Amino acid sequence: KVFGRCELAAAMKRHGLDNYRGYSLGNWVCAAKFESNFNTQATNRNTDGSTDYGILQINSRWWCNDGRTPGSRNLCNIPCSALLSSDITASVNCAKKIVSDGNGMNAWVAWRNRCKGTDVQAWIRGCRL
Ligand code: NA
Repeated sequence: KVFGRCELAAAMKRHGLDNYRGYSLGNWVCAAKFESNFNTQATNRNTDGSTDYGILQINSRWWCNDGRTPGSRNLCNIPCSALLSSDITASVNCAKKIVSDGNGMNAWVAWRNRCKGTDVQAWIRGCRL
């Protein structure tokens, strides 16, 4: 599924991401835009042999099992393919564990490089939330 901006804002909010660990909804929408372009099916191979899966490009090195990431963990206890679903429940559930790990949203390098400190509220502008 390729989500609309406000569509994704609405879904993330329903699943309790808005102001989760103090990160306004606009931060989560901004992260998703630069990680996945709002595409639930997005997959990207990392140089270390791990893969990033779904709207928030959750990494097989730590968070989900894909069977092909040697020496990795599955700390969200899901197959990585669960993170490609048109239903974001699993991606949100897992992102809550990632952003709780101690470095907040810096875990998403594209959030640090492209969203951090910016006008993130623009991403939810015009949305009926
Ligand atoms: Na893994």
